[PDB]
Amino acid sequence: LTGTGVLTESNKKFLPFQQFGRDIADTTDAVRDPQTLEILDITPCSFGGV
Amino acid sequence: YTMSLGAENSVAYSNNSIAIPTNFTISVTTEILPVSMTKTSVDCTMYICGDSTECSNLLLQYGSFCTQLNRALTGIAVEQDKNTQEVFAQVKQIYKTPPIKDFGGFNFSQILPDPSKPSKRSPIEDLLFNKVTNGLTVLPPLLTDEMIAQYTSALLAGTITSGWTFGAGPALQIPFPMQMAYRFNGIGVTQNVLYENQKLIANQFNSAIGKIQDSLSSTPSALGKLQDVVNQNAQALNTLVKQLSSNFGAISSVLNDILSRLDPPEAEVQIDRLITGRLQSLQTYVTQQLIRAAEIRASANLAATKMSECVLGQSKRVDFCGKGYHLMSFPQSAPHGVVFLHVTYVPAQEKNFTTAPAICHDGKAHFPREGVFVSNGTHWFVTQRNFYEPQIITTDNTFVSGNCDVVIGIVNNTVYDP
Amino acid sequence: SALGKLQDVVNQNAQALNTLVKQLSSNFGAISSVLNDILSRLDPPEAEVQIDRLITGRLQSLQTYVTQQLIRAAEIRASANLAATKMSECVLGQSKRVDFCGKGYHLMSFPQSAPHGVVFLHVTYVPAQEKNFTTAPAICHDGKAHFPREGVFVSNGTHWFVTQRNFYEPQIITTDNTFVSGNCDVVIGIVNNTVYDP
Amino acid sequence: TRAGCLIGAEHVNNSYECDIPIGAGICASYQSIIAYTMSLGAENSVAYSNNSIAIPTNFTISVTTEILPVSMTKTSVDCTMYICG
Ligand SMILES: *[C@@H]1O[C@H](CO)[C@@H](O[C@@H]2O[C@H](CO)[C@@H](O)[C@H](O)[C@H]2NC(C)=O)[C@H](O)[C@H]1NC(C)=O
Ligand SMILES: *[C@@H]1O[C@H](CO)[C@@H](O[C@@H]2O[C@H](CO)[C@@H](O)[C@H](O)[C@H]2NC(C)=O)[C@H](O)[C@H]1NC(C)=O
Ligand SMILES: *[C@@H]1O[C@H](CO)[C@@H](O[C@@H]2O[C@H](CO)[C@@H](O)[C@H](O)[C@H]2NC(C)=O)[C@H](O)[C@H]1NC(C)=O
Ligand SMILES: *[C@@H]1O[C@H](CO)[C@@H](O[C@@H]2O[C@H](CO)[C@@H](O)[C@H](O)[C@H]2NC(C)=O)[C@H](O)[C@H]1NC(C)=O
Ligand SMILES: *[C@@H]1O[C@H](CO)[C@@H](O[C@@H]2O[C@H](CO)[C@@H](O)[C@H](O)[C@H]2NC(C)=O)[C@H](O)[C@H]1NC(C)=O
Ligand SMILES: *[C@@H]1O[C@H](CO)[C@@H](O[C@@H]2O[C@H](CO)[C@@H](O)[C@H](O)[C@H]2NC(C)=O)[C@H](O)[C@H]1NC(C)=O
Ligand SMILES: *[C@@H]1O[C@H](CO)[C@@H](O[C@@H]2O[C@H](CO)[C@@H](O)[C@H](O)[C@H]2NC(C)=O)[C@H](O)[C@H]1NC(C)=O
Ligand SMILES: *[C@@H]1O[C@H](CO)[C@@H](O[C@@H]2O[C@H](CO)[C@@H](O)[C@H](O)[C@H]2NC(C)=O)[C@H](O)[C@H]1NC(C)=O
Ligand SMILES: *[C@@H]1O[C@H](CO)[C@@H](O[C@@H]2O[C@H](CO)[C@@H](O)[C@H](O)[C@H]2NC(C)=O)[C@H](O)[C@H]1NC(C)=O
Ligand SMILES: *[C@@H]1O[C@H](CO)[C@@H](O)[C@H](O)[C@H]1NC(C)=O
Ligand SMILES: *[C@@H]1O[C@H](CO)[C@@H](O)[C@H](O)[C@H]1NC(C)=O
Ligand SMILES: *[C@@H]1O[C@H](CO)[C@@H](O)[C@H](O)[C@H]1NC(C)=O
Repeated sequence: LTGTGVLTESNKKFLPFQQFGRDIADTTDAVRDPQTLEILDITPCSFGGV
Repeated sequence: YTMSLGAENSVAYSNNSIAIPTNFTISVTTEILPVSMTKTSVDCTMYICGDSTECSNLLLQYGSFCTQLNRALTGIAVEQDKNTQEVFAQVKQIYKTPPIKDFGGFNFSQILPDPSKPSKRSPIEDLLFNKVTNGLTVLPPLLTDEMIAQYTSALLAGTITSGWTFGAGPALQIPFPMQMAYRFNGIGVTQNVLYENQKLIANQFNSAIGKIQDSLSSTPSALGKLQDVVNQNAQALNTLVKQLSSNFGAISSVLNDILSRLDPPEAEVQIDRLITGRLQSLQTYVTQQLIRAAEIRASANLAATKMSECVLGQSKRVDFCGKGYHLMSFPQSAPHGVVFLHVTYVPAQEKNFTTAPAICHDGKAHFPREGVFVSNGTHWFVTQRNFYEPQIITTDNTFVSGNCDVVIGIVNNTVYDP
Repeated sequence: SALGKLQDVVNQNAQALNTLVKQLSSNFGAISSVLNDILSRLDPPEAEVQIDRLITGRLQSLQTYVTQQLIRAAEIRASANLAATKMSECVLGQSKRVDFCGKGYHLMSFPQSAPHGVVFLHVTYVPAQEKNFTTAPAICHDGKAHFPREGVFVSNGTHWFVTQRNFYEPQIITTDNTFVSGNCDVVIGIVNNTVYDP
Repeated sequence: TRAGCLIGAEHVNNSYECDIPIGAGICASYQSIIAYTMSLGAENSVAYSNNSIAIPTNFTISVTTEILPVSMTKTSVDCTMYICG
């Protein structure tokens, strides 16, 4: 699962069978690192209009 | 079942009977009008393609579609601010109420701003604000909710302290039981009726304002017109998001999977399918947003008309400013909307009387100058049309035109001479 | 920037035409945006595909242009219905509607033709040079309450008069311009003053 | 600002009318480029009391302009010639 984002620490406690996380709008906002079983929030980079 | 339109009401019509009201109800009704929407802006290039440079290189083959979508959304976004500007910014003077709230028994605490609240909103406006709950950006509105509340506070202070004079020029102060009497004369009821029954009218007005607050606090579907606009905008944005998960006939909905699994000659075809699907989705979204923007602009033009004609003046238009004879109206800010509290006069406790078009006296026909001839069975009086106030038929309230041989239904009665 | 509303419509229509003309320069994924180049370079089995791509791109552009043209036509029709209402109610009559025919008390209006538009010159009456007076709802005289027929009781400090509401014109409080209803015990704020009898 | 970061405009504590809208109550104007919270109106306190009235002693005949668009340019597009020539 690839993408671009800011990977921060997450307070969402996954169940052990779950790997990725989705919001209402079906966008991956939470993920589990495969090396160390920790949960990371994926905040989209700060795009803006100039 | 087969539905029923209404209860039958056979009006007791005859050629010489009239019904005259003997009492009145000061009725306050709510009217909720949407003004603006959420200002949404979509980066078309990022929505179709994200950060894929091959996708943007293929998207440049389609020309200036993204420029047209961005310009249409920019036009909608500035149209919402123009709508709010036309609705609420109808005064260039920020009026305040006096610190002493001596309005002859009339209570405006539920509609005036609360100093204890940090948002400086009225209790009704506070309840209204409590009852409303990938390249996408939401532009903030130009007027904040505090400044819209300040505009409504200025309008309320102007219409309380100065009448309709502030809407036509400089604000000329006038006592509120005099303003009310002027409004009574606008609907054709004499000033004396207001002055004699001023305590009852103030009590009815305060009771109606409290019933408005109770009805807003007790009905979940009161603010459904604003909630429908909010739900439509959120559901359209959610549908535009969910259209990204569709492959539109390609092997995958992800551009990175296509660019990593295929060489560019076939990835160009798959990305082209995804581009035309996402472009069709974005064009559909922008078209329905333009249609909803036209609808919201029509509603905001209506709201500006009601602001000008019901709040800044007294309107003779039937059912434009509430049900009944319109007395005044009060504006209240709402999330993306305006709530008009229409204070109207409803006649009540009507009574039958025997009526005649003219009075025959000394071979002359007498017609009422402003009222109507009524009879309780034995004696004839003249009264104003919207309230029972019997007076002796004199030459001061009647006028003479012709003899008694022409008017059909003329009756014989004496006409007093002062 | 006085005539910006008409110039906005003119600029939007000219910009829509310029965008529609500019959309012919795009190939929409084909080898060229020129139809003659495709028809002179390729056999009809593959020129059919290239021309099909150009056709669907140009048809999408034309349908888009017609869609915003219909939306702008609806907006201009609403504005023209408003302008016809203003022509009927402000020019052909005197309107009681507040701020429908200008700021202030509306007197009359003049229509003027404009390129793709109309300009209404609203002649209105604005009150000015206001003055404080001490006012009362009624005059108590001979145990009777007197109320103004059309005006308002004012006082300059010592003497009471009745005047019309939108212009200061003090007149002696008489029976000709007042009417009697009830006694003085009911009306809150009634004051004592004589009422002249002609 | 709540609209975003504004670089190149000097924020001032004075309130003026909105010249160029920025958003969230912020507007920009040229006088250098300044950014400010826009004023809604001049503040007027109405001298209300329960027995005083204000009566006009004069008037102004005021003529104002109202510009309303009526029609557009009637454009027709030959669909076959536009797509195909
Ligand atoms: C005025 O008089 C008419 C007729 O006397 C009243 O109409 C009647 O009302 C009763 C009670 O509702 C009905 O049962 C009759 O059928 C009505 N008659 C007709 C011909 O309609 C009327 O109620 C009176 N108005 C008031 C205010 O008392
Ligand atoms: C006109 O209607 C009002 C109410 O709308 C009447 O006031 C009520 O009078 C009764 C008896 O006098 C009281 O018990 C109520 O408390 C009053 N209500 C209010 C809100 O004050 C009034 O009496 C009616 N007048 C006439 C002449 O019918
Ligand atoms: C105007 O109305 C308000 C609310 O309708 C009145 O405030 C109430 O006052 C009573 C007694 O003072 C309290 O028990 C209530 O809790 C108050 N309600 C609220 C919402 O604060 C007020 O007294 C009325 N009169 C004036 C002159 O303001
Ligand atoms: C119709 O109204 C008149 C005046 O309001 C009534 O006449 C009065 O009736 C009372 C009741 O007996 C007498 O005390 C008064 O002296 C009467 N005044 C005059 C000038 O005669 C009359 O009774 C009413 N008729 C009906 C049928 O209600
Ligand atoms: C109302 O008054 C007129 C005039 O006083 C009455 O007309 C008279 O009627 C009688 C008999 O009907 C005639 O003999 C007279 O010649 C009439 N005089 C005139 C001048 O026309 C009329 O009858 C009265 N109506 C009622 C209902 O009493
Ligand atoms: C209020 O207006 C009345 C009428 O204009 C003033 O009464 C007149 O005042 C002048 C100047 O003192 C006298 O010459 C007249 O004789 C007065 N007329 C009468 C009928 O008394 C009155 O002075 C004004 N009061 C104030 C405070 O300006
Ligand atoms: C207005 O005039 C009335 C009547 O002339 C005054 O009422 C009288 O007041 C005195 C003293 O307060 C009492 O002794 C009388 O009994 C009252 N008579 C009546 C009929 O009420 C009233 O005080 C005057 N008001 C002003 C402000 O001058
Ligand atoms: C009418 O009288 C009131 C109070 O006597 C005047 O209001 C005052 O006006 C001055 C001058 O601008 C201010 O400094 C005060 O703050 C005002 N007082 C209040 C309570 O607002 C008012 O100007 C007078 N109107 C006219 C036309 O002279
Ligand atoms: C009402 O206002 C008008 C102006 O709007 C005043 O007319 C001016 O009066 C001064 C002094 O008499 C002259 O110098 C000006 O030339 C006049 N202007 C015009 C356009 O005629 C008028 O005097 C005011 N009247 C009152 C009673 O205040
Ligand atoms: C995988 O390797 C990491 C390396 O730090 C180790 O910490 C972890 O215990 C290993 N096992 C699992 C199941 O993650
Ligand atoms: C009203 O109708 C009655 C019959 O119901 C009739 O006798 C009378 O003349 C009529 N009056 C008028 C003015 O038409
Ligand atoms: C107006 O208020 C004063 C107190 O400020 C009071 O004495 C007077 O009776 C009031 N008049 C009316 C008509 O309410």
